[PDB]
Amino acid sequence: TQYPVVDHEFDAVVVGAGGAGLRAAFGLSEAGFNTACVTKLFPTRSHTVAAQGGINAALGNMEDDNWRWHFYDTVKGSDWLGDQDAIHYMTEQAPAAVIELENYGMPFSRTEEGKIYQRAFGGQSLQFGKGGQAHRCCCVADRTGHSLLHTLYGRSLRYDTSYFVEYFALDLLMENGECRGVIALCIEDGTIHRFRAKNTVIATGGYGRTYFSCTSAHTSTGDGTAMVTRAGLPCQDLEFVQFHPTGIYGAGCLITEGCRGEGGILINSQGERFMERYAPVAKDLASRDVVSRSMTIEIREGRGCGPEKDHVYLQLHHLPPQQLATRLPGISETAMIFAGVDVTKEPIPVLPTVHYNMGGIPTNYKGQVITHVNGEDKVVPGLYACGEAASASVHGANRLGANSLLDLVVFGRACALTIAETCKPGEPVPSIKPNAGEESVANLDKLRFADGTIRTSEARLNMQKTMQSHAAVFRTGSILQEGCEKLSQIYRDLAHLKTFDRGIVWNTDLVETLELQNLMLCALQTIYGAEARKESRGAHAREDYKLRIDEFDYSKPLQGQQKRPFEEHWRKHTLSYVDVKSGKVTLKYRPVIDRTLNEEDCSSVPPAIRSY
Amino acid sequence: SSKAASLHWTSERAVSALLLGLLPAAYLYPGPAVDYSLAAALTLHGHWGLGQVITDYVHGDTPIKVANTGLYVLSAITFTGLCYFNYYDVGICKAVAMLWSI
Amino acid sequence: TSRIKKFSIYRWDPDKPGDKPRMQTYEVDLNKCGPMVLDALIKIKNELDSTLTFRRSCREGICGSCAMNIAGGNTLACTKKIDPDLSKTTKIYPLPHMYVVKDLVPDLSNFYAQYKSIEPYLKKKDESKQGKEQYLQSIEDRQKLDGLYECILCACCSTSCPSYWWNGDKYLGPAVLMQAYRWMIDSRDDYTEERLAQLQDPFSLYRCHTIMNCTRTCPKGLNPGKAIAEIKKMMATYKE
Amino acid sequence: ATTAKEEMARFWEKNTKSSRPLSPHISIYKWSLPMAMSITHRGTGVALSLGVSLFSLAALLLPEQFPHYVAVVKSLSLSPALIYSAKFALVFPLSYHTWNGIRHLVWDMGKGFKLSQVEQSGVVVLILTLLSSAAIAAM
Ligand SMILES: Cc1cc2nc3c(=O)[nH]c(=O)nc-3n(C[C@H](O)[C@H](O)[C@H](O)COP(=O)(O)OP(=O)(O)OC[C@H]3O[C@@H](n4cnc5c(N)ncnc54)[C@H](O)[C@@H]3O)c2cc1C
Ligand SMILES: CCCCCCCCCCCO[C@@H]1O[C@H](CO)[C@@H](O[C@H]2O[C@H](CO)[C@@H](O)[C@H](O)[C@H]2O)[C@H](O)[C@H]1O
Ligand SMILES: COc1[nH]c(=O)c(C(=O)[C@@H](C)C[C@H](C)[C@@H](Cl)CCl)c(O)c1OC
Ligand SMILES: O=C([O-])CC(=O)C(=O)O
Ligand code: SF4
Ligand code: F3S
Ligand code: FES
Ligand SMILES: [K+]
Repeated sequence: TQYPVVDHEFDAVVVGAGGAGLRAAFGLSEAGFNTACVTKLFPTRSHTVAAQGGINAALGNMEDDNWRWHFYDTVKGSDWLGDQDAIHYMTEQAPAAVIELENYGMPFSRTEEGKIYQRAFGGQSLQFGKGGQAHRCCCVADRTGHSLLHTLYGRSLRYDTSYFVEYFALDLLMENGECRGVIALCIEDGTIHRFRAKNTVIATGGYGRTYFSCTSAHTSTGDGTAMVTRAGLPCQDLEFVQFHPTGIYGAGCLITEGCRGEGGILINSQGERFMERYAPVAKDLASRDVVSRSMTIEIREGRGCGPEKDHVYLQLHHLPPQQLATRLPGISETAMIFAGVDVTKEPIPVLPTVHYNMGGIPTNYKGQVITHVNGEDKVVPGLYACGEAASASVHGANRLGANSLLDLVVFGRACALTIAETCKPGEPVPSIKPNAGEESVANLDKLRFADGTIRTSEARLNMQKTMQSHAAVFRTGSILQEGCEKLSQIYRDLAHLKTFDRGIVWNTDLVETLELQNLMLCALQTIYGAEARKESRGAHAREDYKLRIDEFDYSKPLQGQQKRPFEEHWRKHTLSYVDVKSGKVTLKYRPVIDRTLNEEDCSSVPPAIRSY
Repeated sequence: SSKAASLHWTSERAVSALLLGLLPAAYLYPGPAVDYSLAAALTLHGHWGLGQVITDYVHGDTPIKVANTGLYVLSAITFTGLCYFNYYDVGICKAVAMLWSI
Repeated sequence: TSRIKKFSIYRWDPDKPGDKPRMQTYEVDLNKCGPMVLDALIKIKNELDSTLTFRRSCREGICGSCAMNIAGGNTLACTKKIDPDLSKTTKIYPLPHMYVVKDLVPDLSNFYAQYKSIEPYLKKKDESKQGKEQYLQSIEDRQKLDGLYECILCACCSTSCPSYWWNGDKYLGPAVLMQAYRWMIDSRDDYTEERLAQLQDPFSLYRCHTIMNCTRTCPKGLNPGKAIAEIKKMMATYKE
Repeated sequence: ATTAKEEMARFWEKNTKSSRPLSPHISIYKWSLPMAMSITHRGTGVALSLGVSLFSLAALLLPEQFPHYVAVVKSLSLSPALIYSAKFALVFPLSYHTWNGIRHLVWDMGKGFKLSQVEQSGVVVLILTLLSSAAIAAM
């Protein structure tokens, strides 16, 4: 009524211009689909550009490799909470995915033979875990994501994709359980745009900004994750937040795990390479959930570095300076800017930092969003997801380093491949109601003319500080419940919000209020899923339930074991729902997919003990 | 020519190197050969130079056409007046010396 | 014991009918703020004036969003240290000679379009074996890309170039020109002569007169001025 | 869905007819020595060309030969200081433009592009211009 509404019609609409959204976008245009790409940022400003370490693939440039070993490391790294059918697809398609990127012009670092340089990375091995450290992390120095995103954006200029840059997606257009498209806000002129399409792909990244300190960008507010929540659909495994070991102290900027992959070690206050004690075999190259816990224990036990005993040191000055300039030029500059550290002389002050969300929108290995109805996986018609916004789940309870950038290009391509085989271009686009999505415009105008007691910035900090203390590396039911009561009160106090910018053209005050709404929807499902999960699996470490509870006890022989029913064990996905009006969180559980795509080609790995 | 812009860029630098070498030529070997070479180089280098200023600062179809035509008149008259001074008067080299004998 | 610092910021609101550009001053306590100018802009927006609009994201100088003119020079607000001299007021303007969408937010679409025009992607005369094997590139030919691929398209260099001020409609600018050179010397590219041929006009390339504002202002420490000089040398040497 | 040329056209069509202001540029940008020397190389070049053109026009329009006007100035019996100031003011823009022109030609070969070398070569041009102009005017 008050806002001018523009309508569009496409075969498919992709929400997100990161590494995952771009691959799906021109992949659909590759297949002749009239495809629109809606992104709140210019594509090369996406958080993918900040990625450093690299991207995994069993190319075999450094030694003889096997993608099935990569499969095994990923299944083990996920703590057997990941879907092995999706891990199969990702690890098998990894060589072709990276070769495609290099063929696009990605300026990978090179070996003596002219092939793609691959470095070691945390928790990756040869010979199914019995062959020592693997080197399959293909990288562009330590600016891999920068070159990945700029290569994908350049490649996307060749196709007929219709871009809508700096458009803020508000909600999905749901009718009869199907997705008809997305309604968005044009930031440049303040107009509401409804995009109608037969298929929608959600690649909106993570929501690391729910915490106070995080390596994520200010735009990682989980906007797509909240749209699925407001549509009455579930999110999966949101309580599994990855804490990167080496986030620089203070500014929280990331210091790449490639530092340890090239030879860097972690040092406590007494000069000890303490990872030789927590992981005698993997040492500083253990899984990220193990290292982040190891570093956190050393701090609270009194062996922290600095004048506050609140961090540790990442030592690189024992490495040759020519290697530091060739392999890690980015963090060399960053450590000087945000810490005054010369990596050739002094170590980098690092501490665990929120980095990545293993959870997100539940899909299958084809990229199709699924919901759980009476124990069966119902594919949501017309809805797709890929990247950090989605839960394949190829990462389960803990992601291996250099596997996200792979997730982006593998399942971005997979979404485009799945749409091409299921639908044809030019098929009649589905209709919508004349007032479809008006609840988004009403909620938008409500926040635009907010005149209450609490400002948006004040509410976002109370959420970030609550998540940082009540959902850190270690969690307890008594502390999680205190955070649940705080978050559920902050959400109900969003009615008292207060905005100032009464405009609509580039109203970052209004946009960052919508992002706070999205951050809060994700933060509730995170801390309530963490409070209910009474076990310790991967990143989620409960000190009141230090054990991992599977359907059996895989530490003892399965000979005549009483199988625990699904309602009693925990090797299962957490499915979270949220009543947006009241804020109450509902939790369900669906089984993990242990089967691969071909047992005779890739043996399914049963749960075992998880040590490094 | 499909390479007219790069060939012109090279010619600008070539005339500058030529004009640079005419300064020691005028001091060491003053006479008609250097006077007329200076006449041609000072006009051509100045003409191309003032053209870049017009390309940078003058916009619009007619103003650009008006400026480039008025510049062509200036250059042609300048080269002719310099040749007139070399043939009917003392010449460039000798005029500089007489001016410095003041 | 507070260290109050003054900032003078450009302000314009397109939604105010008849709004005129102006400057507004803010007092920031440096003892309760980060070290970078973006930390002050975010502190101002979160505490003093939430209408102050600007682009930001990575806050680590990798994405290129927060490019602006701080103390008279084009730089990234997230890697530019706040001047601790409390007797000097920091003046903050948007990128120079750009249309202003709101406050510090310029219109980069012509900048983006110029970048598209040079086709910034690998091109081969035979693209049939695309995606089969990895393209071989020696360490030496890969090293030639250092100083070029790191560009974050912040547009600081181009918006500091006077030639781009007067002829930005036809001069490609140092950012786009360096990216063109980045693809010209990529050993895996087969369209080097076509990329050079595109610049055979008086404006696309030859409006650069080696002013070198671009190299001085680059927050990544790159040298787009030197890259343009390598293009010019290639324009005068290649045969057809 | 839009080519690069089309995007550039809509940019100008959208902005020029809009109420959007143009962000300030020359009035707010901090100057430097290489930038000041770049525009000075342009002003000296233009001044030199116009000086040549006024000379050529004078050879075609004045009723007296050059030796006559030199004899008139000599008969004025000017002081050596004024003669020096005139000589210095005549030879300063030529000398600056020559040295900075060689500096430009070096750049065109691709040499001296490190920012610290740009500052060095500029200062060298500045002292070479002064030394050359001082010695020439003394003649
Ligand atoms: C500092 C850092 C370094 C990393 N390094 C590595 C690495 O070396 N290797 C690795 O494998 N992984 C790495 N990761 C993890 C990985 O890079 C990210 O998880 C991944 O890039 C996310 O990509 P994405 O395409 O899913 O979304 P992003 O790249 O985060 O982009 C999100 C996109 O969604 C769009 N969007 C969001 N909300 C909206 C809305 N409301 N309307 C419209 N559009 C919207 C935005 O425009 C944006 O373009 C790193 C992560 C970080 C933070
Ligand atoms: C005919 C003679 C030619 C014209 C002469 C004009 C003289 C004044 C020019 C303006 C000089 O203005 C001044 O230049 C110097 C040198 O680049 C600048 O210096 C700046 O860059 C240099 C390095 O490039 C840094 O070492 C220094 O810390 C920094 O402030 C300074 O920021 C600026 O304030
Ligand atoms: C060598 O070419 C050049 N070199 C320059 O330093 C330059 C400039 O620096 C400009 C900012 C000079 C500006 C036009 C002055 Cl006259 C306003 Cl007080 C400029 O405009 C230019 O032409 C494109
Ligand atoms: O998250 C990853 O996959 C890798 C990463 O951030 C790093 O380089 O440390
Ligand atoms: S060259 Fe430097 S200033 Fe210019 S766009 Fe690239 S990073 Fe930004
Ligand atoms: S400032 Fe501009 S004139 Fe050339 S050397 Fe840099 S692009
Ligand atoms: S925000 Fe990415 S560069 Fe400053
Ligand atoms: K995820």
